[PDB]
Amino acid sequence: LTVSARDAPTKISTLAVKVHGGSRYATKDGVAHLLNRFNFQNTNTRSALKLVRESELLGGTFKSTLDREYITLKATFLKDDLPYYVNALADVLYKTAFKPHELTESVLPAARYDYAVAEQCPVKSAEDQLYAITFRKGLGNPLLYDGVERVSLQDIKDFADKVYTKENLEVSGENVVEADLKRFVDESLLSTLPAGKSLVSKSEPKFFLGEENRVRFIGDSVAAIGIPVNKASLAQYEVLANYLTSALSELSGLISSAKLDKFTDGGLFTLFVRDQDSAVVSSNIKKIVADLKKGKDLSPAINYTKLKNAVQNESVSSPIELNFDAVKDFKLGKFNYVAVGDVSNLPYLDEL
Amino acid sequence: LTVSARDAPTKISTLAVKVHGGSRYATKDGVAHLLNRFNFQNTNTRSALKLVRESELLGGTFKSTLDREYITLKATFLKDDLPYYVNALADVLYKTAFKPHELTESVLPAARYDYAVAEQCPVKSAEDQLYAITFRKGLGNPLLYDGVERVSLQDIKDFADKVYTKENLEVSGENVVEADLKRFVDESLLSTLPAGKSLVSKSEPKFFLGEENRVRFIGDSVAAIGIPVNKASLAQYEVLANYLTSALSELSGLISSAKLDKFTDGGLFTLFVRDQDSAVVSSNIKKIVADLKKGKDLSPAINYTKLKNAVQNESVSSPIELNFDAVKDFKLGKFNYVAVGDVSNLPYLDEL
Amino acid sequence: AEVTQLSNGIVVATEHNPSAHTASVGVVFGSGAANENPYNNGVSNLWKNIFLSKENSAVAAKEGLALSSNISRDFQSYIVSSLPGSTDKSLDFLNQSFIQQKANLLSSSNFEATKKSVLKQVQDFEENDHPNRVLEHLHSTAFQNTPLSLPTRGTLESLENLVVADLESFANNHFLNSNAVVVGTGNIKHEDLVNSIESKNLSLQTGTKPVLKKKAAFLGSEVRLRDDTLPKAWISLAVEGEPVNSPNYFVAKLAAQIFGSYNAFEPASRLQGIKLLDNIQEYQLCDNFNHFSLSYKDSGLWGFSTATRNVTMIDDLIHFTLKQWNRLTISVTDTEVERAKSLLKLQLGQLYESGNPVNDANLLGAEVLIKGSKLSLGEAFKKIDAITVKDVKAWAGKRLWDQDIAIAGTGQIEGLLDYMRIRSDMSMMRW
Amino acid sequence: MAFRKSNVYLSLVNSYIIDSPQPSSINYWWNMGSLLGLCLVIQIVTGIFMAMHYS
Amino acid sequence: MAFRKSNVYLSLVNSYIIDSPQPSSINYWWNMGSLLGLCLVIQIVTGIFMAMHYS
Amino acid sequence: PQSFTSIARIGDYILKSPVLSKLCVPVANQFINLAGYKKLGLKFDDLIAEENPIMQTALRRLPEDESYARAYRIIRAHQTELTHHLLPRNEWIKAQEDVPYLLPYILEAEAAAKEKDELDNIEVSK
Ligand code: HEM
Ligand code: HEM
Ligand code: HEM
Ligand SMILES: COc1c(O)c(C)c(C/C=C(/C)CC/C=C(\C)CC/C=C(\C)CC/C=C(\C)CC/C=C(\C)CCC=C(C)C)c(O)c1OC
Ligand SMILES: COc1c(O)c(C)c(C/C=C(\C)CC/C=C(\C)CC/C=C(\C)CC/C=C(\C)CC/C=C(\C)CCC=C(C)C)c(O)c1OC
Repeated sequence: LTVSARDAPTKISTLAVKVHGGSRYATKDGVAHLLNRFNFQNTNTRSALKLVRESELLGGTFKSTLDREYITLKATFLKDDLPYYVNALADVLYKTAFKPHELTESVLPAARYDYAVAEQCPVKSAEDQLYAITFRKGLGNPLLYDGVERVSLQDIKDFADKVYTKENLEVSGENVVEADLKRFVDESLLSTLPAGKSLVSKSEPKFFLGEENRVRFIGDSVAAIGIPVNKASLAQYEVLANYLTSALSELSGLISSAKLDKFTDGGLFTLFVRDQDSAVVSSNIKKIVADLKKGKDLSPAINYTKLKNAVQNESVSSPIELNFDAVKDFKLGKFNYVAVGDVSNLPYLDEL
Repeated sequence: LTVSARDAPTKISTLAVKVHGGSRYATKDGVAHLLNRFNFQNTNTRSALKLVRESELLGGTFKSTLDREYITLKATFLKDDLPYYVNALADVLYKTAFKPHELTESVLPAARYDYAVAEQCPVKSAEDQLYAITFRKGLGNPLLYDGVERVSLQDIKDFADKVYTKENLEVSGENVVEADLKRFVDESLLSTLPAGKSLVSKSEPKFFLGEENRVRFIGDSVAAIGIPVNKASLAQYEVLANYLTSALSELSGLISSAKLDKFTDGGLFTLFVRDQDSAVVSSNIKKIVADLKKGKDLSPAINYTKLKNAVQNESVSSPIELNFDAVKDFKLGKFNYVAVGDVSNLPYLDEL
Repeated sequence: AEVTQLSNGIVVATEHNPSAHTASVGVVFGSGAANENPYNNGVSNLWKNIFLSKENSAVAAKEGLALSSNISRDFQSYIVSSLPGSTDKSLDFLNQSFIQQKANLLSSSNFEATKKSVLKQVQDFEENDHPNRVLEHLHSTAFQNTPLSLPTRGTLESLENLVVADLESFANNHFLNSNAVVVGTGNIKHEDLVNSIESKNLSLQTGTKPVLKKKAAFLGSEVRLRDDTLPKAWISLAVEGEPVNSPNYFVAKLAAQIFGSYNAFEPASRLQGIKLLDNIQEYQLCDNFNHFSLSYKDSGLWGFSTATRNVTMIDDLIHFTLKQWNRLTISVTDTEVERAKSLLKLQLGQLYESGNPVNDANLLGAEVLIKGSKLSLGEAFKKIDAITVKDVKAWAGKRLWDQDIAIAGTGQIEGLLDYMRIRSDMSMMRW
Repeated sequence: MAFRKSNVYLSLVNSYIIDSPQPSSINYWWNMGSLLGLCLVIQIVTGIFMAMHYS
Repeated sequence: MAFRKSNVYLSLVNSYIIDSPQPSSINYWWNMGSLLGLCLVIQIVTGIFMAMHYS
Repeated sequence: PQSFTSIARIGDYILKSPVLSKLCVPVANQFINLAGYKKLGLKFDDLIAEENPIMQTALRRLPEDESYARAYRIIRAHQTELTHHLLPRNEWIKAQEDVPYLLPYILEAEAAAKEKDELDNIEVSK
């Protein structure tokens, strides 16, 4: 039960509760996605309709977001309604109703919409396979629910009993007095939660190199590569991503996107090439791979990547501390590869 | 233009025209499927409606079939109507109309139904995946048309002109006087076809070993393995297929299907395990590959294989003669692997 | 908090924030898309992409600077962002690359490449972005033959004729000291910024901007871009709204908050305290709608935008939404006004009090080019709290009750009725 | 939906004289049908009131 | 489609008399509506033939 | 058109009163036997009129096994009445089987609709 806050003379406040209950801890496929879409339904003391109508007259909103590591409950409100929104979030983690007709009428139709939206994007598909072939059963779990594995109402109740524990969540706030937040976090239903255990494992996950996968798709062709990164080489791949999508590189015109997703135990580097014509996708990916094998000098991009990292970290409260002062060179070694689209006209791994 | 037939005292005759124009010769994905569905449409001298009405009053039927090697046009009729069906088949290969309205009204909707009924069977999805990862381009080409690659009316016209040549087809008949068939073929429109070139190559197809693939699917789970086979080992894997499915093997109750597909230059061995429970599929495939790695004695199955071979070669007019007499033992080496279904609960290749 | 100084013609305004981790400086000009003509439409779009060109932005990356630029109807801005303590280089970059030396940027093979890329940016906007291209045609039809009707991105037909000599004409007429405000947001002090500007020359041109002959005037009209191959229908509908410098600026904004936004696929969006929702939910009439209130120098627009797949019941959607607008004149309740007050204060506090110094620079620079100062967030809250029910009814009876409207649409809009059937819904015969 | 479309009796009125889709090119010769409807009403009403005094 | 369902006039007869879905357990009290329509026809036909001789 | 919340409120007060329970419950048992719906193989909860939104919500949330059984009892009653007979005595519904299976779903749907009406007519003080 960690509580921290930052103060400021402003009008709006923000409260967040982060739970180590993302897709990488799911016991069944998509069970974490389903728990995300049940977070602000009826509780045992207040209805979903009553909460929406009451907070509108006070000036606040609610949201819940899912990724591969976290489930986040967030509230944005006016600075003087702090105690009201502490208890609203405490009741969600404590006494959610979990009714059989809420899943059939509200939760399942909402999950189908999310899955159908992400399925229409070939870049989201290629990123999912890159996570699947690099890490198989850890970070490689599917993010969204698609019905391939059956998940029942008791499964969602069981999953919530495991991740909603006092040792597995942190409380953060922006433009909030920290002494007042600590008082309200106590004398609340958060202090009466079960004291389970932290699900975080410190050891580096198992990864696999040299894999490949192909998916047929109607639309835009996409070629992507992925590289697992350890904890001591996160800064080197942070500079490379910014350099490859900046005016300092000649390959930035051939690259659609490039990023480094950071975890507390490592990361994954992703690079995507997307075009409507499969002849351009095949030609661009070959030039990028050959050029990266020769080697690149990343020293000119160190100052640029220091400012870009500051932009992203302003919103975040617990970013990874990086140095960037010792990044000198880079040479591509082994990587994974995924091709999505008109695969019959896209290259294989042995041809790159 | 090779013509051959066998006579018999029988009231029904059959005539087949085999063209080396299967999916392994297709210039575009599904272009051979669209030409197969375009076969018995309007020609330049006769309509599709007129052909059906006139043939029904004479007692005959038509059919067109597609596989990875051939496109076959078949006519079953009463014995005395032979000269009518020689010209009818010759007109299809010579003067098909290829009207733009016939593609949107009859040919495209028919191809959509064939694709819809094959995407629901996990065994057919797994077999196509095994062909793709073993041979990449050629025998690994997709069988049916799904619209991933745009195929136009001019592409179907161009493909037909390439495959419908005098040197690329063989004519055979059952319960047909051979002397009479040659005279009718000689004075038909078949003799005026272009003399192109044979599309069959005399070399061996390049293959790959140790590959893997996983596909998510809602329904039954399937696990499969695939072994490329050269010309000298064709008889050894024919005994292995019949030994595993028959009652001579303890593994027969765990194997859903097993077969060897034979070509002129080689073949492919396939084995399938399918069940609605993922745990059953996982345990069965592990036990199968561990038993085959130790070895088998395929001697007690030679006589059984000889009978089964003669059963399926009864209809085929050009069966390659295999020996089966010098088959002693088997030992599993390297193979390809595909998993379809609940892939988050199925084994990986390195665990087999 | 906002501090504004004057210096020989240019205006310096800052919004200091010590907790920020990034400072931002730039220049905002008080001329935009409403200052062009139907033959040079798209000049301000070319100047934006020339500033963000590959060669210009490569020089900025070496020092560790990032560039941004925005084009609107009234203002355009050019911003340089950097870490605190690097503000001296950002001012230097702006001086010698955009203010005093435009010849290297306007070279051949750099103008010809930028023009190639922008011609592609507007080709796919015109055939892929449907909701944002009917809101642009709404401006085109409601302000036709007046400066407030030209699209901000330009026109494809108009952009094929622009040459390099047209870009120098526009720069000479508008990039002037009397039309510019120098802004600084984030972690940067007012004293430091003004001292740096005077330590250098940092002077724009001397002339004054040309004045426009005719002002913007609203006209009730409609334009129909029917396309039966698209799967949806997109419709925008509005009346004449309020200018920026008006006493009814916050009353019109609060009126749009009463009806708000809607998402059919969000469980929490279906529980909002809006009386319109119970009419459009029994039969699914739309997928989403939003109510806006756009203000400019001369006029404004007030209305809503919709997208629906229920193409056979478009008339029901329009009939029910306009009948709820009528209640703003006759029977709006006290609970509806109190709820809209709370949601407007939250929405304003999320736009001016975000964490992006680039967003703040555009907002602060545009409000000074119009009224010479910036109204604080504390004072605006006092003005919103003072609104009463009698204020809403007076404003709605003047702007909404039995007034002319503007309509734009595309997609499957056969079920959208004629102008006179829709205009009849702006009043009730029972009252 | 609107009450004019959901009601059993109003929906027959709406479908015939309110929301009926008409071509935009029909001239004044297409006005004689509505006139014949007014003629029939005139003849019935005057005949009934005259029939109260007729033998 | 059958002619009794595609025709403009026969569709009304079919939807009210021929193919109307009825509950299977309605007793003989549900036969009074059809009797009331026979009474109305009897009154109108006899009244018109008597009106040819009335002053 | 009396709400089931009103019926339950009045009914409970009778059952928790020892004096009223001994004088009213015996009358109600004889009232039910004389009604005679059990002789057609029906429970009381099958007789509630369903052409309103409240009862259409409750019938939607009923589990499948209960929903299939209810459809059989209703069809059987229509055919038995068609013949002007009763069911054989061993097929009659017993008293211990006549349980209010649909009542909890009706009360839950009624409480939600009442809270929606009290929030649409809300008035904020101060
Ligand atoms: C009391 C007698 C009649 C009434 C009330 C009546 C009513 C109508 C009405 C309202 C229309 C549509 C409006 C219009 O077209 O002007 C119409 C159309 C029509 N009527 Fe009549 N009508 C009558 C007699 C007749 C007669 C005697 C004929 C032919 C011998 C006829 C044939 C037609 C035709 C063919 C149309 C459609 C024409 C078109 O739309 O192009 N009607 N009628
Ligand atoms: C389409 C409807 C009708 C038509 C075309 C029609 C036509 C006529 C005509 C041409 C006359 C001769 C009048 C004269 O020459 O002075 C007449 C007379 C008369 N009609 Fe009609 N009629 C109609 C409807 C009715 C109805 C419905 C009634 C009674 C309910 C009625 C009652 C009479 C009477 C009482 C007379 C007596 C003669 C007179 O009053 O002039 N009519 N009718
Ligand atoms: C000439 C006068 C009438 C005629 C021709 C007529 C005709 C009919 C017919 C054919 C039916 C359906 C079949 C049936 O239930 O028997 C019906 C049902 C009905 N009628 Fe009438 N009716 C007349 C008068 C009335 C009156 C005066 C009332 C009430 C004051 C009434 C109320 C009803 C009701 C409530 C039903 C539906 C009953 C049910 O189906 O459970 N009708 N009528
Ligand atoms: C413009 O749109 C229209 C349109 O609006 C109309 C009406 C029509 C006409 C359509 C029709 C079907 C005609 C409608 C009329 C009839 C079918 C016949 C009319 C019937 C009558 C007039 C009978 C009414 C009679 C009386 C009320 C008797 C009067 C006697 C009284 C009141 C006695 C006094 C009472 C006492 C107690 C002493 C159109 O064709 C048309 O174009 C599409
Ligand atoms: C669908 O369920 C129903 C049902 O709903 C109803 C109402 C009935 C009962 C009744 C009907 C269907 C009929 C309804 C009655 C009317 C609409 C009354 C209308 C009046 C008539 C049909 C009679 C009209 C008669 C004449 C005009 C004849 C007058 C005589 C003449 C012209 C002879 C003079 C000739 C010369 C040459 C001088 C059913 O039987 C029935 O089950 C099938």
